[PDB]
Amino acid sequence: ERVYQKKTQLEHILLRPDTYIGSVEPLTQFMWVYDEDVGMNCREVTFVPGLYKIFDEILVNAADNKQRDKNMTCIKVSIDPESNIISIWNNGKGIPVVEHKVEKVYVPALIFGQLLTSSNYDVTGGRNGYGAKLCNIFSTKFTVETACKEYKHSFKQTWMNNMMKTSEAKIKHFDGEDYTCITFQPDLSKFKMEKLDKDIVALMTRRAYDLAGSCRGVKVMFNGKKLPVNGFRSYVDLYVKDKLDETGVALKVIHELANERWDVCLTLSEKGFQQISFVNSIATTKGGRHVDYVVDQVVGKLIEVKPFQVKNHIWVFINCLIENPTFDSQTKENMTLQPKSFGSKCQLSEKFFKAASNCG
Amino acid sequence: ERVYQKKTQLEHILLRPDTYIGSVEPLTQFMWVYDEDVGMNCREVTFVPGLYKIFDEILVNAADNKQRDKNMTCIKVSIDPESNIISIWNNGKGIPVVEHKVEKVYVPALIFGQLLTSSNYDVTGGRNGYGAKLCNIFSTKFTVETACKEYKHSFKQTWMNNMMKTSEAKIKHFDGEDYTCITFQPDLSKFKMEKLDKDIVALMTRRAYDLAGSCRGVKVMFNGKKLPVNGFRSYVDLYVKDKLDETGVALKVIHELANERWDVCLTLSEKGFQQISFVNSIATTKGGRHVDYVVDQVVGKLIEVKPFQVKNHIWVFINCLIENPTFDSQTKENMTLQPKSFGSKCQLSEKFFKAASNCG
Ligand SMILES: Nc1ncnc2c1ncn2[C@@H]1O[C@H](COP(=O)(O)OP(=O)(O)O)[C@@H](O)[C@H]1O
Ligand SMILES: Nc1ncnc2c1ncn2[C@@H]1O[C@H](COP(=O)(O)OP(=O)(O)O)[C@@H](O)[C@H]1O
Ligand SMILES: [Mg+2]
Ligand SMILES: [Mg+2]
Repeated sequence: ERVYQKKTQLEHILLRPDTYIGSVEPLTQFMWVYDEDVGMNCREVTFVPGLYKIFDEILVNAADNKQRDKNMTCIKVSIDPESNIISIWNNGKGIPVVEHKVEKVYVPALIFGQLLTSSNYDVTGGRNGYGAKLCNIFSTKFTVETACKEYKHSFKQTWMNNMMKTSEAKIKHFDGEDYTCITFQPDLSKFKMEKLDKDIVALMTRRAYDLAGSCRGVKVMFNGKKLPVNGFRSYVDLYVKDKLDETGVALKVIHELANERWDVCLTLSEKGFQQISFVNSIATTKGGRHVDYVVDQVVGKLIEVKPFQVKNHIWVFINCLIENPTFDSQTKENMTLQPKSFGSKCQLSEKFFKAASNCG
Repeated sequence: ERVYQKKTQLEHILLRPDTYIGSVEPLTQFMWVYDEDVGMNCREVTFVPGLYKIFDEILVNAADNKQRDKNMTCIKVSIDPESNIISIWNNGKGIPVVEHKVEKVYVPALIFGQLLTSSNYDVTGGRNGYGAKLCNIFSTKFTVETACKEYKHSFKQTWMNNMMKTSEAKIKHFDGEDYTCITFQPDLSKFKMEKLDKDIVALMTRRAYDLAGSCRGVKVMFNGKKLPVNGFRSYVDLYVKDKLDETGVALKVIHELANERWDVCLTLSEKGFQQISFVNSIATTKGGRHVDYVVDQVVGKLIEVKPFQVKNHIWVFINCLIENPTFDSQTKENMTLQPKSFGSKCQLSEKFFKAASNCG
């Protein structure tokens, strides 16, 4: 009665945040971040993993639209801590503003407003069709505007109090250029925070750079300002800038775009195996089977001393594209799909291995 | 239309197994297992993490009933690979066989047959109210019998084809002793297996010992046979049996039951920091904040050489009880709750630290 209960999905996510967005409790560790005044750096940061995940969900959704429509050119990220607002703007193709014939609602409502809703069910980050709704549910306020020329209409609706309230949809006729814009005020009470502080903002800032880094052919703007990153190699520069090798010489980097789904720089490590890596624009900070795949080859080749001893002098950077990825966790820092399932190959030329001989 | 879709919860779990039970793909690593002929040993094992999780769900549910009713004395685990059947029997209090007034179904149906159903919503392993249903959904066949004297009835129902079919409930009047018995034939096609092989059976076998180890005041029988484990210390013996120290002498173990929720043995390690540990009878093989809590103290004390250097000569075994645990993953190998949230303290006497001086 009171003992034996059944929860709604909504009620349940609220009852079991952990289970959906990750820990809603503080976690302190060394992380790569973009601080305002220093830029890219590795330091002890303290933040709530579940806060990072509602943001990264929305930012990855923009990234995915580029794989959906390659005519997409730009993403604007804006973070206003004092007002507690975050907004993510992309162009290319919007979301059809049309009544969905089966579910009898406008498609943007359906996919931002109801659970288990995705265009990716039947090489995005998106797959499970929670994500947007999770952000919505962990926001005091959550606004969707989208406009799709092909369907001749623009859409705008606002949800409130963790997706429990909602304005009706504002629907107008539209012939402009497509955009989707997601604006949310996360619910800081659920993460036990006053404000978005230096630590979460520097992490969030790092994801916009990551996206410049990860997402081919898309300008990224942070707070109205273009990010000077064009190419994976220039993103990697952010990290290797004023790194020293053993002889007080700055690090050589080796680049090879192996094909459109594998993009790889390599260099020396002087504090053991490290890795920066992305699958479908998602920062796999713990790593994955995609990292293992690649490293294998390299260790494999280099040797021509056990493998593991060489892993300790490598710093690998991978931007890759994988069909239907899986992960250890809800914050996805490690990616668990098998190589025989990735849907593409990484084959690195001799040139790369030979260039690679010639740093430490 | 075809593009923008909404899945049922059922459809979705089937569509996204990974997301619920973990990888449904082979994973190979060194693991602790009970092989038939050697007993407890650490070796490269290959198995499907999602197979282990439907089993461990049911076996943990029995363990939890002991915290629900301490008059529970016994759990029978039976694994029949040739027939593809597994059955888990416990006594103590059954499940009320009564129509649930709100949901208008017998309670056992509701809690084994519908999702987001739990008696733990408002110090079990159970919390999220998926688990049983997940097992049901990854079984070609799944049978529940329960009997609760207080409600004057016994219950029996069978589900089939991943919880898509079901006999009506067999309901009879009952005045005997309470039992709950869960019998399932996992769906091997979803894990891409022919049979349950040596590797999954030795893992499953190890969990029954773990339960003898973890679960105070409950006999455990594997395949009709009592397990000679009474006490945490005797379980620990399984691992330290014919271990050597540095001078070819078998390992000393130090025991302290700090209180009813912390139970701790310690010894030497000669292949670096290791840990065997349980929260609410769940094998946290990766570890957790509960492991960190304890180790802290010990390192802390011992020193009276950096902390980390001592971690490399410890082998810690923890059986603990935690209020409302969280985990990195769906297979729960690491547990993520903060110490200030555990709901109890571990304070170890001087005797323990002083005894602990006197091995390596
Ligand atoms: N920025 C965006 N541009 C276009 N469509 C989007 C965008 N964000 C979300 N969507 C659509 O709404 C759906 C729901 O997003 P989400 O909840 O993340 O599901 P998924 O895990 O499939 O990404 C997506 O599958 C996608 O079709
Ligand atoms: N062996 C058992 N004995 C008694 N009740 C059980 C048993 N197994 C499951 N139940 C009940 O059915 C519910 C559903 O089990 P499960 O799906 O694991 O939910 P939970 O995560 O709460 O354990 C449990 O909350 C518990 O109340
Ligand atoms: Mg998404
Ligand atoms: Mg359970």
